[PDB]
Amino acid sequence: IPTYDIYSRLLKDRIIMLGSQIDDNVANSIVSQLLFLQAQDSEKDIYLYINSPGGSVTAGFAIYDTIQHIKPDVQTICIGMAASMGSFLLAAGAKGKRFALPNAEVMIHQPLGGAQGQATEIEIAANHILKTREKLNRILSERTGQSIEKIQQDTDRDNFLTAAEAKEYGLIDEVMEP
Amino acid sequence: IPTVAYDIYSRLLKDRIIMLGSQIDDNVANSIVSQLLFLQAQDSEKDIYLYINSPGGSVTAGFAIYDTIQHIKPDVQTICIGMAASMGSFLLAAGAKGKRFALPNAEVMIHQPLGGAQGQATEIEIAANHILKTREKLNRILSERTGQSIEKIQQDTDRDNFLTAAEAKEYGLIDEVMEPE
Amino acid sequence: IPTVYDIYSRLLKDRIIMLGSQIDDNVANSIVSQLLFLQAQDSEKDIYLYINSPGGSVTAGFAIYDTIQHIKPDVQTICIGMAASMGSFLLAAGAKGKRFALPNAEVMIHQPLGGAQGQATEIEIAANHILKTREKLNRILSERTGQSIEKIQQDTDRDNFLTAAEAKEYGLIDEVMEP
Amino acid sequence: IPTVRAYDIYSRLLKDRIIMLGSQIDDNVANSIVSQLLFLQAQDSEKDIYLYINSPGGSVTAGFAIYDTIQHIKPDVQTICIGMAASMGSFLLAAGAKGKRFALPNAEVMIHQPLGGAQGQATEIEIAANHILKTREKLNRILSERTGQSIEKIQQDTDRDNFLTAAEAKEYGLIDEVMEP
Amino acid sequence: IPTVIERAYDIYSRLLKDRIIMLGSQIDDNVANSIVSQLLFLQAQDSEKDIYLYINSPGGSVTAGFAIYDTIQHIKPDVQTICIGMAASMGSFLLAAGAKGKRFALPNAEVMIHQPLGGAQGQATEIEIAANHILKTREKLNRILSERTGQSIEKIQQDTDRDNFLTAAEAKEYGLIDEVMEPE
Amino acid sequence: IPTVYDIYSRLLKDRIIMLGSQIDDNVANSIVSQLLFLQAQDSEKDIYLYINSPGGSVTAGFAIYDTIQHIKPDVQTICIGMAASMGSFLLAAGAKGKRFALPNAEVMIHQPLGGAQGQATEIEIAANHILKTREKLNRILSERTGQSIEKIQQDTDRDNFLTAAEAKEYGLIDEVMEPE
Amino acid sequence: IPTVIEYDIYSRLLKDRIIMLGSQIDDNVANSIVSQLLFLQAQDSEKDIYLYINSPGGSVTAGFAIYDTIQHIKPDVQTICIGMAASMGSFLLAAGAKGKRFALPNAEVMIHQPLGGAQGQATEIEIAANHILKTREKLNRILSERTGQSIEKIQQDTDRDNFLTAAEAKEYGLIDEVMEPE
Amino acid sequence: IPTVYDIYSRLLKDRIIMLGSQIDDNVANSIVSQLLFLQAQDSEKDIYLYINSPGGSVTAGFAIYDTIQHIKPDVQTICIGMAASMGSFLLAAGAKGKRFALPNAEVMIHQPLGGAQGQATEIEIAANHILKTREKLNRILSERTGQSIEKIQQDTDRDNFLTAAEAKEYGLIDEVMEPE
Amino acid sequence: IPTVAYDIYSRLLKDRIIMLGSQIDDNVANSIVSQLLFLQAQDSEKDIYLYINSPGGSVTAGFAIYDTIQHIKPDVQTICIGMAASMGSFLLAAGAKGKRFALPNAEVMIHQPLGGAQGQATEIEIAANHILKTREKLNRILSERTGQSIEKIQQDTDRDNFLTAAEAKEYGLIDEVMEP
Amino acid sequence: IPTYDIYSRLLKDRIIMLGSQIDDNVANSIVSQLLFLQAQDSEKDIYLYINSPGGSVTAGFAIYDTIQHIKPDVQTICIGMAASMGSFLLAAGAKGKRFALPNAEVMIHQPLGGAQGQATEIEIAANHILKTREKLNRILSERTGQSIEKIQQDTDRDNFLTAAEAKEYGLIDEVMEPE
Amino acid sequence: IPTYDIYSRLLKDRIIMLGSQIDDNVANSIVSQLLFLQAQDSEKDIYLYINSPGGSVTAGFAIYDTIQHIKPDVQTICIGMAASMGSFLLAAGAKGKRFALPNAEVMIHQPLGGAQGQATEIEIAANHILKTREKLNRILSERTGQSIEKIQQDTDRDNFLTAAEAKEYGLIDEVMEPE
Repeated sequence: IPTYDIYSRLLKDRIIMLGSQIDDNVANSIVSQLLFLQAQDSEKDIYLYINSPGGSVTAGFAIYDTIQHIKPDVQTICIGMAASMGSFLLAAGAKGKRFALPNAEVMIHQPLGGAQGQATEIEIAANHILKTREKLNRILSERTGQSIEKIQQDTDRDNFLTAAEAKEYGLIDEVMEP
Repeated sequence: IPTVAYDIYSRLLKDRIIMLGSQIDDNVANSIVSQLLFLQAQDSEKDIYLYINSPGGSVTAGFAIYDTIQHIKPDVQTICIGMAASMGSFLLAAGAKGKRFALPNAEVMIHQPLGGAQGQATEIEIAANHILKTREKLNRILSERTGQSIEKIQQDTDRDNFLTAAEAKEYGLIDEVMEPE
Repeated sequence: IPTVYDIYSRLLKDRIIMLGSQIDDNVANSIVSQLLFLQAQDSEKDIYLYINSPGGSVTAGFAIYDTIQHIKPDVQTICIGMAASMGSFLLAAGAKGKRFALPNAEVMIHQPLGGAQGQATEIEIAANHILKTREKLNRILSERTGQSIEKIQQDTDRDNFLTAAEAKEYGLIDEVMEP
Repeated sequence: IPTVRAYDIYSRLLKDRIIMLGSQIDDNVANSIVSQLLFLQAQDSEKDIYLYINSPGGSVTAGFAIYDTIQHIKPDVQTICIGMAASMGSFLLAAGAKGKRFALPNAEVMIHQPLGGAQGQATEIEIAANHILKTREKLNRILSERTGQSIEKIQQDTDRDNFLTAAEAKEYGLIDEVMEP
Repeated sequence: IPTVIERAYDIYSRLLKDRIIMLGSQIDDNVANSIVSQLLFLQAQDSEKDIYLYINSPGGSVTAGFAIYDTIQHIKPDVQTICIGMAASMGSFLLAAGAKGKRFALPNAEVMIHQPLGGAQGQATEIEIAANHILKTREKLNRILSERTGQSIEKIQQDTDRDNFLTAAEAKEYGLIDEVMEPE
Repeated sequence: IPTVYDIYSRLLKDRIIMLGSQIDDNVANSIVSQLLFLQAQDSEKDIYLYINSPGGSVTAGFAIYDTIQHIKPDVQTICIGMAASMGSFLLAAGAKGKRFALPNAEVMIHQPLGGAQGQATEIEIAANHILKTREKLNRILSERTGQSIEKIQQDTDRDNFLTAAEAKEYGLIDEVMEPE
Repeated sequence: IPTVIEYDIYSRLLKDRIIMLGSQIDDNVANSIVSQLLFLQAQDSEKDIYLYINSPGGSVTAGFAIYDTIQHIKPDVQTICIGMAASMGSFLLAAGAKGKRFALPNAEVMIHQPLGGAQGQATEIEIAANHILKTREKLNRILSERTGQSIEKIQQDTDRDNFLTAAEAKEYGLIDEVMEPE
Repeated sequence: IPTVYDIYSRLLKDRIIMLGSQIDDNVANSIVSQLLFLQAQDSEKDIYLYINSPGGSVTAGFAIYDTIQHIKPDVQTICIGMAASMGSFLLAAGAKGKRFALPNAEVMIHQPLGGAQGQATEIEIAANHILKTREKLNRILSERTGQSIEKIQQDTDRDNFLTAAEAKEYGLIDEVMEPE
Repeated sequence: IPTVAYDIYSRLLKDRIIMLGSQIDDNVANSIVSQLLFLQAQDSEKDIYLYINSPGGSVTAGFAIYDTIQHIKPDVQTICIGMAASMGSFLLAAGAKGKRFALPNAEVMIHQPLGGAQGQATEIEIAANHILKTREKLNRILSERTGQSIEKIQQDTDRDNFLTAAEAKEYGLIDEVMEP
Repeated sequence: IPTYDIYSRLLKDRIIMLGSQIDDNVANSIVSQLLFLQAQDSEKDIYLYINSPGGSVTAGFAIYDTIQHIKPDVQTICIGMAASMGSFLLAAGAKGKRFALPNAEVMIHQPLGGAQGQATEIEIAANHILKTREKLNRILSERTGQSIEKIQQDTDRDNFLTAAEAKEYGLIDEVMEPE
Repeated sequence: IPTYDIYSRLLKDRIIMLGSQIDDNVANSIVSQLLFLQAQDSEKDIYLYINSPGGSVTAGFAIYDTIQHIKPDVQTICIGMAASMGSFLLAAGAKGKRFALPNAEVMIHQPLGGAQGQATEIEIAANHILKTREKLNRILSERTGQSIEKIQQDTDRDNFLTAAEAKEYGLIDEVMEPE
């Protein structure tokens, strides 16, 4: 809120604040800031702070694919909480530049959804969310180094990790020390 | 509502007539099952008459009625008046062979089961496998009671399929269209 | 409500059935049960069906209609106040020569009402169903009034209100019950 | 509520050929009143029937169900207004046997034109507006026959809410006598 | 609620056998319908013995109250009125409607009198019609109240302009009741 | 709920009345009717009124109070669990010497509650009325407990919770009913 | 609803020692079932009781009120699953007298982990978690004893919603026989 | 939210339009206005339409579709995250050869949704209208993807989820945009 | 939403383009009429371009736009994108003859006006007469703007009548289907 | 909405847009614009466009009295609809300078209100709304040339007028034809 | 509200106002202001006023770690109330630079939460909040000098402390007396 606003002040330094649930509106803003920062400079790093409980998988992949597509490296810094799609985006930062503060929290679990209607419709919705989890686990495996079956068992239920445990798992590269 | 002391439905139950005239839930199934068991204890040989005017409802509650019909000794005649849809048409086809009826302007509708699921991907998969297996159980039995192939029933229940009384007889869901006496 | 049995059970003893509400499945179950009970009591004596109804479910009304046509006793229909939509259909369903309306009773006919939501294919199925239901209703109305099917179709396109006298002219009833 | 076999107070009055109309007029109320009228005629077509009226009015068609039944049955129906007879209630008050329409000294009688609603296309609103206009003319026509007032005066006096004392109601022709203690 | 052995009664039906009617709620058309029926029933059973109407009511519909009022005045038996707890608005009106000399209140019963309440919505003519009706309704109420209490019409008007709470003793002084029923 | 009649009608046959709810017009209408019926049955034998009430309408409670004072039979009052507000007032209304409370029963006294809305004169009328109602309640409470009016006034200024033993010393009851 | 000459339909069946459990299990339902069991034992402490079960489950403590009453009374209680016996309902199905536990051919049996909630301070959440974990262990231990399956197999088979046919329920040990048309 | 202009107006300055919400009349009004404006500034330079949409109004989508087909500049479509229903229709509406999706974007096609209530005649009119709308949608989709109408009809009978690679084989896009 | 400082609509208004992309109520009519009066004050000669994507709305609000279009000196071109239904199709037909357009997949729907009435019989009669005159006024003008007879307009508007852009030109509601 | 906003741009040309219900907030804004336009120039006319279903009578009189008080002539132009208090303000323009577009609608009726509480309070409220109606009819008579009795009978119910009928009635002076 | 706004003007003097519950939006703003002030000058002190009832633990740890990470000293000044995570952030200021006004209140207690679903899910949520409490108590022990067992005992229930008691406890360093 304070006055640019404080977030526009940080965007001038190539800092993007992801501090809410991930929906289409939030992803639209994040993607727009990433494309804008690349147009200003395709070389300088981008810093993405993440304090998010997660949200839409497709909105998160809109942010994910934009991070992977642009030329600048995107650093991810977890403050407070990165859960579900938020922890997925935390692990999506440039390798070697994924961070979490010492008391930040990281949670991974399988995606949530719903289905209602005829049996055939329920089957279509189930197949889709199973394919979405399979896509999420495959990418999570390549960016953390863990096996796919390891990701599958560790995300079957809510799995809370400290910043240090997230580094052990491969979700981040360094615990950003004071 | 009216009194005969009996209410009109208890008076008809004295004549071994059971009225199914609502959605099928656990409470309705309990009453129907209880009435079927009671009538068998009264006389295990005389026929039972099950009138059906139902838009359907719970599949498991409908199977409680189905299995009780198949288990008891008396033949259960089914008579469709107005509407037999979904589980209601399934119970209509469940009557004693040769004793399944529909009135000339009664309507019969068949379709695939309805349900819902929410939560983790694993939970949605479990619910989807269950409702898919429930549909296979319904189609297998429907195949046994109508003579149609399982693949034909699968195709005919993909969407809401409305049949007249005569079409229901052609399909094998009922045996006779009761003509005015 | 009053006790004599309640007033309706007392009239049922005289083979009188009161239809005085919207027609839904519960009402149809009671009417059908009372009709079947009266035939089992005596398959010869007439039954008297009073009708004061704004209509309701078409399938529930056909449960009553088909039961009237099936049982052996003649079913007289007497319209008091209002017989609209499925209510006027049941009024015309009484035994020919024994369908009545009181002088100030109102009879209304119109096409069926319904709804559809979802995919285009589902809307098509629902549209075909209600169109087939209307054709079935108009065909029966044609046989019981003597009017042509196209005449029934045109006269039910919108709400069509009839006096008791106009209902006799149309063929929906046979006689206006005079005092 | 009170109990007087076991009857409620209204069933006890019904044995004396007294019917209590003490609520708004809907299809359910009209069902009860009409059934009581038919019942009292079957028991005895000669003795008078006494209809007490305390009603704010209600459905016009439900009120005509009571009206036509009153006119059709053989016994005379006396109408006695207690408290209030408004709208369709005052119509039924005037429907009693001529010479046997009463109101208690502090009872109130209110007459006005019928109320309704319309929604949709212009043709649908025209149809609904036409229907309620025919209904008012039917009500005023009969009210003209039952009171001796002209149709034009009834139209003018019912354009809005018209409250009448018992004495004014007798002067107008809605009742025949003010029942004094 | 309770049942009394005899057939089977509820407590109010048992009291009705002794010609006792309990008015213990708001006055609406249903309550008035019940009271009137009990009064007519008791007169048919015996046209000479007194009827006892206990009143604990906050008031209610004025026209429903007059349905009870006119039936009291019309039947032959005397109707004694006994206020317990509260007789407010139409309730105090019906309390004053009992047979002269047979209107009572218990020592700590409360009596409240005020002008009638109502509402009006719509066009100016419609509000004028409703205003005239409730103004004439008050004059009718005040006219009868003057006749049954002995107070002048102008005094009734002034004493009912606002909520006027009276003790049982003050209600006897006012003329709303005849006697304060003391512990026998 | 259970049938023997229901359990309350069966106790009414033994002249026992159960007050186990908040006091409104319906409850008072029932209690008063039961009292009059029991007096008609026998004007000599005692009546037993069990009281487990959080209080309620003051006018409804006075309908019960005045009926108790008016009838010929003595009305014994027995507090089980809780007698608060108008309920403790009815507890103190029992026959002198025949007012009881069980050892762990609770008695609470406080000043009456109400509301007022509208013009200043209308608020003045409602305030005078509730002030006159409290003075009436405190006056009677003084006569039935022996405490002074000034003492009742301050002891009801706020919620005042009393044990069964304190209620007997205060004069609200005569005896703490010990296990027999 | 219907009335019978000689009752409502359920009271008439109760004279033949038949109890109908056809709703969710809460304290009111368990209160009624327990009362009917005690009444039938007082009528005759020897003859069998027939408990029909069509229930999606409900309160665990309410179900244990029914369970312990079954185990406590002298008569054998036969259980018949019609339609569906899920959660606490499938537990009570397995609670019938050994050899007298049945399911109709198309009846469904579902087993899963108990459900609950907790709100407040960390200690309050810890107390609630420990309690629901002991409750699950109590259910699984008893389920193991009445089916013959090992406890670890019960634990894995109840981790998620597990639907069984009548035939699979007999194979599992939850019932003894699939009741075929006589 | 952030200010640079706001982030979206700055991208519009580079001829970039953001469709990242449900499609209604207001969103279509905005997209159409931006398209006409970018053509007025320069009728030659390409326009880039990013699509992250669950779909929405069919008529609102056709307002966007017809404007794309009408203006002189080529409109490139880039699907990020999700293009479902009318959103996937607009994705296929880009200039041939310039329709893209990111590797993990999802594309969903299905038949249009609607409702109808009232008289049988009114339900018939609404059913015929939505059936005609589907036929119009399938014909255009056939022209833009190369699939037959019968194939479009069968593949949209229910929700049909496609990966970015599957969408390119289907003809909805031309290339899967790989990282630069 | 986007900024050009102008919003996207003010920038288009600078080029004499007015965007109608919502239901027609008094608020929208105020904006459109104000933009029409403003553009005439700017230049009474140059054409005005009114884009229409509207499901209809208030008839009197639409006549505020209609009469202002007919009154001002500049020609007002109407371009239907997506949907022109009810009062929206009325305003589409209200453009300068020869300059009324629709995009190829835009939809046009005509029907009779909708309304409601509640209260006394006389009040319902007043509302019925009023909406009947409004329909005749609409049909009279519609006949003049399309060349169809009023009896044909009456029968073609009895129910929802959906027209493609090409059918709308055949009917006389537009002059040209704007091709790419 | 469009960019000043479009109404402020018209306000510089002494054009005021009344296109909503008349409440205190709207009347406050209109009054402020009228006072502002007089301060800038007390001689040139002011143009008040009216598209309103009516609203508060006191809010409408705040606009009415300000129009009558300021020195510049206030022209009134009805577009779409001027109902109830809106048609009252339409008739309040400078004589000779009150207009309506050809298809604009004008509706007149009696004022609406409510009353609740004691009989005395209802009497006060009825007397007040009756005085408000006569005040409205008296002014309407002065501005239209119609008699007070004619206004009373013509406003007893909703009375809808075309633009031509409104000029005939005296509510406006000219039907503004397409120049 | 007053006009920069008053908070941006104070931010220009390196003053940050925390005067609400701590949720993600608040934490995001505080963290951004902290990073902004460090970029402005990594040496000059920062002043964090705290009047907060607490809130999200993860949101509070976002503020906590950012305070600990940046180079400038962050002074904390409690005005009114610092409860729950608010008292945690108060104790998080630079040693020697934690203050409370004389009538300010400090409250400490154990974390609050909820859990719903299967027993395993409830076990996971219980284990997580128990780890969160131990993490909070460990750091609180590190910043106050009290033992872990004492912190656990003193946070079992709501524990209200005066400003003087808070300094006694080690949560703050000085009670700021009026200058």
